[PDB]
Amino acid sequence: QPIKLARVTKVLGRTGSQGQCTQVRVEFMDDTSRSIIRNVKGPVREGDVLTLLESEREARRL
Amino acid sequence: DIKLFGKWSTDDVQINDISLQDYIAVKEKYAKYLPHSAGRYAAKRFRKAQCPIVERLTNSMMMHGRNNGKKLMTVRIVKHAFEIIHLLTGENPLQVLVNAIINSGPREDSTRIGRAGTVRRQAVDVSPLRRVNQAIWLLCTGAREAAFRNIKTIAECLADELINAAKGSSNSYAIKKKDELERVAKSNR
Amino acid sequence: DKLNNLVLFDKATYDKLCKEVPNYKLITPAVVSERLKIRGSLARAALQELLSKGLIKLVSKHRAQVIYTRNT
Amino acid sequence: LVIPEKFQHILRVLNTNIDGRRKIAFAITAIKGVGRRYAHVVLRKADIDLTKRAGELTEDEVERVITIMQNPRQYKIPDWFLNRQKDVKDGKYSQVLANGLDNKLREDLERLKKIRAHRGLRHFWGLRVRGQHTKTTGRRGRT
Amino acid sequence: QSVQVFGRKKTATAVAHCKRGNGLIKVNGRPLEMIEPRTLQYKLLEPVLLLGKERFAGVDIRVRVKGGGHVAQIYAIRQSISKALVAYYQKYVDEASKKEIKDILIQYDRTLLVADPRRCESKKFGGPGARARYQKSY
Amino acid sequence: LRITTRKTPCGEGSKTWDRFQMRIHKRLIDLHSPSEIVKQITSISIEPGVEVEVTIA
Amino acid sequence: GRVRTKTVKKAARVIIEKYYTRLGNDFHTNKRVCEEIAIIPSKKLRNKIAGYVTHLMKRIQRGPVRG
RNA sequence: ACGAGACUCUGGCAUGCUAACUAGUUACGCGACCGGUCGGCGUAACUUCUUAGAGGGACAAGUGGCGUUCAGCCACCCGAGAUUGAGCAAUAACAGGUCUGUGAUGCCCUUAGAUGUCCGGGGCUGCACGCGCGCUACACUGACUGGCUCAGCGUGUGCCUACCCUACGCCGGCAGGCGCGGGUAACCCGUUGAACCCCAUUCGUGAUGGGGAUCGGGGAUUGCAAUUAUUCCCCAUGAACGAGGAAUUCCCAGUAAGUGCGGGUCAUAAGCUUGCGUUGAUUAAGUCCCUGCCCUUUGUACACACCGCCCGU
Repeated sequence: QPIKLARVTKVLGRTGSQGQCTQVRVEFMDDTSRSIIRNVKGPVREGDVLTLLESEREARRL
Repeated sequence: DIKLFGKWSTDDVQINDISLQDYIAVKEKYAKYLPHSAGRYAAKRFRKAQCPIVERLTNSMMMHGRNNGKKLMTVRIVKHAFEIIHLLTGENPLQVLVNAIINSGPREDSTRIGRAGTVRRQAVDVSPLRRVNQAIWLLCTGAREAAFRNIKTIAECLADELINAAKGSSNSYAIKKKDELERVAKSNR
Repeated sequence: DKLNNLVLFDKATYDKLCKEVPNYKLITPAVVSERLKIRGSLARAALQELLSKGLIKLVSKHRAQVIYTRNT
Repeated sequence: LVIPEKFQHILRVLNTNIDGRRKIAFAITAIKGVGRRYAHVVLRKADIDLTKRAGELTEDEVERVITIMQNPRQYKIPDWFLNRQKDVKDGKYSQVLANGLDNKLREDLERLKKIRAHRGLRHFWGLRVRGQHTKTTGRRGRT
Repeated sequence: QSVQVFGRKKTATAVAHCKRGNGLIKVNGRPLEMIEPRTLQYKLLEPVLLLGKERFAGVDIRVRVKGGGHVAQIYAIRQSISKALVAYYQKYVDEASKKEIKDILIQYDRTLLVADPRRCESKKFGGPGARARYQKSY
Repeated sequence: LRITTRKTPCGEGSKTWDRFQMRIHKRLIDLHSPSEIVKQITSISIEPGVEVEVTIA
Repeated sequence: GRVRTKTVKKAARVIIEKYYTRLGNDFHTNKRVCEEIAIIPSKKLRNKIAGYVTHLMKRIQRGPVRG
């Protein structure tokens, strides 16, 4: 269960059946070269940092 | 000096989450002698994080249609158990508070995701703000049920739950809720 | 339901109570009631009596939060 | 006066048994009329310290309390402060202890039906005395 | 002298008469250390010890209060004290330290100088409260 | 002056009310003069709806 | 919602069409000149037309305005 | 062009301005401390402190990131204020309720045998139960001896209208008797001393003090007429409720929520409603699910418009 860093750089949009989540683009600080997409739950500010169990997760994509 | 209640030092806190001090702050200049400043942060967005978290506590163990409108009681009851954690662990209550907020704070949750289906759930990342909100909610729910109908008074049930959630002990109701959230995140990928 | 508690004066309020409350570091009517099997009401009464005897240090007083600490 | 060992479970009314766990100003609520503020005021003016508990309940205390509850004029207490002022069907002024004598007065269902009174018929069926209007609403009694 | 410029919160207000006196702050015949709730005294000593207890060097400040609610009076009594200090420190003495203490208490909070314009809204009929409405009957 | 009146003559529909408010504005003019001079000033075709109460003491 | 309606936009359009030189550079000058030469019943409306006059004149410095 | 917007009262800065003797803090003693402190207030008295006037002020005006670079959206400094809340609200229509709102009204019973009408003595004042707005709670964030003390809209002596608020002496726990007076009114209660809270009292997990929810007597004020002590209280009565299934109201800032006072009805009357204060959040600044609203495209044999039309035995 490795844990690395991820910080928001682009709020792609809101997803969920009733606006549950935010599909947001996050960069890994330890690599500063990768951008991944996450359906982060909760109010998200552009530039916040969160410790995550996952480093490769993707959700429904459009 | 800006010590809490004039007796708990504020120049000793260490969040140790690399970059999270903007979403959990007790050192910030908004941190005042008392956790009472009346409600002004709830109006706008991302201003709730500018709240001194002592205020968020004294308003989160402030609920259930029997307490609303009794905020001075909440400030007295936080002075209580602040001076009690001052002696139970022999350390500043702010340190155990930040430990509780850094461990109880959830990361993975499970939510319904999709535009056309309703069968299962999907794992989601809970943002720092929502994680502190629901962690303080679990803490307050336990502290209410731990002294509900019980001989144990306030400031000790809350105290016990806080101490056994701050060290990462799974015996806490809040930490077992955190474990339940993590396991339901495991079981709904 | 059924009210039935200790109301008898015997070797429970002086012995094992005056010999186990001073040696502990946190002293509360709830704490004394729980850790020493004693009634919280009589715990408050005896704590008031021994405070009148003068063997504790008081921080603050409340209906549910009377703050005591060891002094002697 | 003060004594650590006087705790007994039973007080004497008609040789029946009662509870003796309640504290002072609350252990004499076992009497039908004594209790509430009546017991509070008799203990208040009894010229004794009220910090005593069930275990320090002396026999002199009980004897004085029984005497004071026999007649109210110990401290010039009027009869209406008791549950029974001038009695019905007799010209007394006091409440009677035990059962079979006071409860005989309460049965008030036949004679008012003789004069076809509403109160007696209402108490005959066990209906409401406060006058709770009954149309359909109510969730007690049969379910 | 009356250099009072309100100092308000909700419908309760305070007027901070200031003069060259003893350095003791009075609230309608009672010291600020003793107020009826017995809980907001720190909220009252916050401004003075935040800017410095040494500032008062012979200034007599009497605040007269009137309005509804005790806590509503507070956040305005202290606002009135801060206003009186501002007026005294603007009338004659310099501004550099005035701006220093102003920046310090402004970063401390905002309810020491500028009043909260909030107020209790009216209640709308067809409901128990202004925004809450009755339960729907099925 | 507030008068909140139900609008529907017979109770039906949503609970709707009118709120008729009556604003009554009152000034006083106390002048050091015999009332005859003030009455001489009075005959100026006073505005309708403005009522005058005379106080002499 | 801070969308300015056709009343504000069209009145400002007519004003800048008509009194283009009479305008000022500051909003507070703009409201005064607008109140000088327009029957604007209320302060709020004349403020709104003045503000859109300022924004339109800001748009003028870089190019033409369609209306 | 109507509607929306705009409008108007405003909530919110008038330190600037007309200006109080029904408003109010500070130039000398009134009962106290070698200079401080009173709503019986000190001689002297200025609009700052409450009302109510004119003008001003806030405009996405300023900066930054997005945007078909536009309309606009999101962040930021100043600023009282960067969405204060409501009444007005279209074209056109309903077979939705009201003929029991009306001295506005259509053949039938009503043609004086007049569903109250002069007088007036019962009636929507019934008991077995189904989630109709709501009520006090299940408790120790607390009912509870009482300490200290902070309210805002208002309502108020009067045409077949006694009865309205209501400053003291005597008595009377409970309501109330006579008087000197205070009130058409910011002059009188009033400084709504109030009321929620400010936690020094038995309280400890219960049938006692959470839970007057279930007994019989008595003083009595407006009420000829309190019979279901209807409504003004004193004693005793602790049933049920351990925060409660499925379906499921309502809520974004001085809001929800807790809290008491006022207006309506009114013998003096509120578990209801309408206003007011007081205390006062994590609730998310999103989506359309399963809720309605029918906007665009589409089909139609419907147009009385799907409660349509229609086929056959």
